[PDB]
Amino acid sequence: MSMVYMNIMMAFTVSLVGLLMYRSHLMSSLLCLEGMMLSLFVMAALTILNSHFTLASMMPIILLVFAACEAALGLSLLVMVSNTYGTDYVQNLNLLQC
Amino acid sequence: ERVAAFLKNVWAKEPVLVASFAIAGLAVILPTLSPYTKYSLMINRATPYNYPVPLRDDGNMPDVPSHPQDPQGPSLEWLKRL
Amino acid sequence: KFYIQEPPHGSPNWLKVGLTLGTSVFLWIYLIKQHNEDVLEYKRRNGL
Amino acid sequence: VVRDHWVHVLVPMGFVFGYYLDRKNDEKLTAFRNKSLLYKRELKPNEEVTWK
Amino acid sequence: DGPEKNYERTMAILQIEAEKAELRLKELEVRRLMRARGDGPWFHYPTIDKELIDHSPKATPDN
Amino acid sequence: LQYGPLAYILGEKATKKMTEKSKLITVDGNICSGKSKLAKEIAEKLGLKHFPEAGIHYVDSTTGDGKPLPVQFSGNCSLEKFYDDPKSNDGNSYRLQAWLYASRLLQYADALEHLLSTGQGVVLERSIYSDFVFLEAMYRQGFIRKQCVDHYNQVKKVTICEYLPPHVVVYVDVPVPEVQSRIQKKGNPHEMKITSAYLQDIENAYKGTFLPEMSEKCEVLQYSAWEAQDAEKVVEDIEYLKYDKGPWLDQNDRKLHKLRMLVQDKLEVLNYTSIPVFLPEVTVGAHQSDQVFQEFTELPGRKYRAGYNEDVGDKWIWLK
Amino acid sequence: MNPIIFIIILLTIMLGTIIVMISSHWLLVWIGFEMNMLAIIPIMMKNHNPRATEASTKYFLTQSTASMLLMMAVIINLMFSGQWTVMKLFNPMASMLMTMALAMKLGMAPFHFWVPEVTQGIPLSSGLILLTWQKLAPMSVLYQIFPSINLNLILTLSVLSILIGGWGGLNQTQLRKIMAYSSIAHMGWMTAVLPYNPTMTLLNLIIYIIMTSTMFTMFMANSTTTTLSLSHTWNKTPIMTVLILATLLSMGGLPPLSGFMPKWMIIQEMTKNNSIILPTFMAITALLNLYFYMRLTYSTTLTMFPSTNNMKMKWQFPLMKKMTFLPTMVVLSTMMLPLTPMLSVLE
Ligand SMILES: CCCCCCCCCCCCCCCCCC(=O)OC[C@H](COP(=O)(O)OCCN)OC(=O)CCCCCCCCCCCCCCCCC
Ligand SMILES: CCCCCCCCCCCCO[C@@H]1O[C@H](CO)[C@@H](O[C@H]2O[C@H](CO)[C@@H](O)[C@H](O)[C@H]2O)[C@H](O)[C@H]1O
Ligand SMILES: Nc1nc2c(ncn2[C@@H]2O[C@H](COP(=O)(O)OP(=O)(O)OP(=O)(O)O)[C@@H](O)[C@H]2O)c(=O)[nH]1
Ligand SMILES: [Mg+2]
Repeated sequence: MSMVYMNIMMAFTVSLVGLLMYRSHLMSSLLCLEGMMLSLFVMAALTILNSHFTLASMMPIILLVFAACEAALGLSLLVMVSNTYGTDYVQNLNLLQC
Repeated sequence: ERVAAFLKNVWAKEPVLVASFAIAGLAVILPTLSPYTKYSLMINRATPYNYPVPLRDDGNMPDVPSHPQDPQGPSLEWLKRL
Repeated sequence: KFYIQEPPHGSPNWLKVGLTLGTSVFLWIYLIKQHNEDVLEYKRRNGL
Repeated sequence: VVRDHWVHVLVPMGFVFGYYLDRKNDEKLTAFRNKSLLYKRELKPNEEVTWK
Repeated sequence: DGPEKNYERTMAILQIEAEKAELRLKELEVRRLMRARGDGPWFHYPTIDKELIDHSPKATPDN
Repeated sequence: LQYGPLAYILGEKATKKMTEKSKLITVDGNICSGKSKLAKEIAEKLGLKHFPEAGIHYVDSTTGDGKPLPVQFSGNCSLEKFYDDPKSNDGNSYRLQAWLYASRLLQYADALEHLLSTGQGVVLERSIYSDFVFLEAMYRQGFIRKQCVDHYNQVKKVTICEYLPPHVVVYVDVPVPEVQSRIQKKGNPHEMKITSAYLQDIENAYKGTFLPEMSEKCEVLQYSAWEAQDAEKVVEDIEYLKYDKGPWLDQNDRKLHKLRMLVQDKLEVLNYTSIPVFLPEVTVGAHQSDQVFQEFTELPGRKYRAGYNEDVGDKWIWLK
Repeated sequence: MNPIIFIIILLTIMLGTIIVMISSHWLLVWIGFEMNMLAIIPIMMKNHNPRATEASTKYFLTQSTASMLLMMAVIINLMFSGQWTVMKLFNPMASMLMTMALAMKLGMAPFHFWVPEVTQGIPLSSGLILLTWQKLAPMSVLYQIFPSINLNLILTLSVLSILIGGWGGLNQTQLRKIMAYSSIAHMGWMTAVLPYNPTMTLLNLIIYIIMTSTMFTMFMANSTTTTLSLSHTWNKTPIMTVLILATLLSMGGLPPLSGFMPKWMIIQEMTKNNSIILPTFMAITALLNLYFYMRLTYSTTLTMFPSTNNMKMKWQFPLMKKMTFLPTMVVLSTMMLPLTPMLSVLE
């Protein structure tokens, strides 16, 4: 494939690894989720734009809309996690082992 | 009577929301009552973004013109008068 | 014995009883006429 | 019919009903009635089927 | 039951079970062929419907 | 419609039935402190429903024909046995206290259901909020083990959290020496065996823990023995309360609907009163449980759901 | 939650699932999953406690991750075919990513860790939706993409799910965690037969849903969530202990109950394709599921556990729970084996 795809696919993989390798802050992982969607938007936009798939030009826009619904949903849960424990640390969410 | 009693109250307390709903209602309603709405679609149709590919004259298309200045084909006289 | 609080089902709910019996009757008639319709259509299509 | 002796028809009826159903099964398995090489014959003047 | 009835009832039973047995074997071989060759009503995985294509003259000629 | 989400959607919202007179009032005090009389008079004057203090046979009064059931259908817990032998080996002391709390929890749910569904306030004599004083008195006198207290707290912490405290807490402060004389006049031979130290422990819990807690969230009125002798003066105080604190200010139709769905479902109310915690005082073997349960279903009008018992004259069973 | 808001949110959970099942376009399939995930989270948080918050968070992180892998597969598929039709995929890398994406959505092993925890952290009514309705959409996608799925991958997931589900349930006393590991074990049977006969995947899915709905409804009827709390049922409602016994023996796959039907039809399809070792391994490993079903029947129906004195108060009140469809569901869960040939309706 064209060389641009090497870096966009690489960017998606970097964010996927960033998502799967947690640290403490839950906000940091939510950012990696937003980054994953950004690479998908760009990767989809390139294909659609380059192939002149006219009606598919709206598809990346629709992608962003449900990205915001996910980010808003993620932030809502972060608020509740923060209220319970006073931090957004993911090590506090370990009550359900038992 | 309650039609005016409720309306007067909201005019006094939240005229901003009264104006908002009145304007939104007109947007929904007037397009279906206006006699000029039908020309909006005709003007959009008459705009030639694309080339008008000619048809192979096969010997029996009386309604189709041979030249752009022939009497056949749609006309825009209505558009000059709008 | 004679209840201190009147039971919720102390008396029949006649509106439900009518609906329940009316539905059973209706469904039964619908089923039978369908079966008769299918039997006649089946004989018609197979030259019987 | 008594108030003490109506439950005593259930099993006897079940046997009679099962007996009846058993014979109806034989009505579905007459493809070879009077057609086997071993027992195929001619019907008697009044007979309609060798077995029913 | 007399021996004749049971004898010929058995032949009726064997005919049905033999016919069913042959169909069971035939269905396994038909399924094997249909799946391998894709030339029958079974294992007919959908392809894109061609009535979706627009054949009208396009904005440009070479397409 | 039986109450539920559908009834709520159609307009059955508590804010429509509640008024300034829809109040939950609890009269509390020591034994033989005049609670019953004062509670009954407050209820009659204000137009509220009076609930006599929940006893062993409270649940019987709300089901069946309303009569008390034989004592085996309450575990054989006995108040008289508690007074005679408060250290009974058979665990009667705590078994009674656990039973009484559950009876009060049920009475509180019934009271709340009445308040929410009709808007008429109610008057209670003690409640789940004040029942613990008797548990503290029992423990300080050695009548129950510490394990029983731990069990009691577990049951309370998962049940009391679900309800709203009473609007008004009326308290009659009668000092112990006067209480002992009152018991001596009352004449119940078992009740005369109460030690004063036990009575003082009831008072120490009331003054030490109950009232300081209720003050934060309820209107609390304390009346000496004589002040309580005129309910008309008590009613006058209740009628002019501010009602400026507590969780009732924070309630809305959405919350009172959820609360009403709980209290009308009595098995849901009583869910955690039988947590599988095996104390000897409240654990029952399978053979005993099976036998008593079978006997219970052989009682008049108890074999089937209410309204389906033909042994007591229910009709149209085949259409119900 | 306002009752009207609860109904609107529930209908949105169903709308997202429906969109997935009726869409011919990969973008609308992805939208359906996203809409479904958005609506279910408030059902998880309905009781607002730290365990519900933890459960919803773990659920959101897992499902959101799966959707990104799902959309990655769709875009890779677009590059290598230039279309969006929901059908076989045209790139093996896309097939793997989509297959993993659906495995995480279903909670198949080794992507299973969230299922026991999320199920434990949410109420019983929400757990019922999670372990039943939420399986429909991912399975409906696997049903359409299986001709391009890697056989080794899908059978590996099925094998691991049956093992981990069976082993995981042996150590559980919490009912919601028992149902969760049971669901993992049953997911494996559905996907194991998918490469050979998708019709048998639907049958297992439908029968699993009926039996799982029956159990959850009976747990809700008595507000029981632990083994010991459920062991008091013989003293409240004896009939419910017999229904639990019949249903649990059915989930174990014992003839002549209905739950034997899917295990039986799956073994038939696998043997027709000369797969002998795998169905044998699967059937024996399902004995682990029967073991911890049998423990529940022992503590619930076939013995009488100690009771408490306060239990006597409950004798005087009737069951008020709706228990919608429970009479029908329990009969279907148990007495359906004679009608096995009706599986052709799913063909
Ligand atoms: C049809 C062809 C296909 C074949 C598949 C198999 C079909 C059977 C499917 C069964 C479906 C479940 C429904 C079973 C109905 C059981 C009825 C029953 O148990 O009696 C009710 C009674 C409940 O008690 P109660 O309502 O209070 O009555 C007064 C007594 N207290 O019960 C009790 O009081 C009993 C309490 C003690 C518990 C004893 C438990 C051992 C007996 C269990 C027998 C049922 C086993 C079912 C499992 C499948 C059997 C093949
Ligand atoms: C969770 C993982 C996160 C990382 C995700 C990274 C996604 C990257 C997607 C790249 C997709 C490339 O897909 C891969 O392209 C090459 C093209 O040479 C194909 O190559 C193969 O097929 C084509 C023709 O079919 C020919 O080149 C040849 O037969 C063979 O080399 C592979 O069959 C295909 O699988
Ligand atoms: N052990 C125990 N006894 C209780 C409990 N509640 C009530 N009692 C007893 O029930 C009996 C009646 O309670 P009281 O109302 O306080 O006594 P009274 O004679 O009626 O005096 P009044 O306040 O006027 O009603 C008393 O013997 C109490 O000790 C309880 O929770 N635990
Ligand atoms: Mg009294």
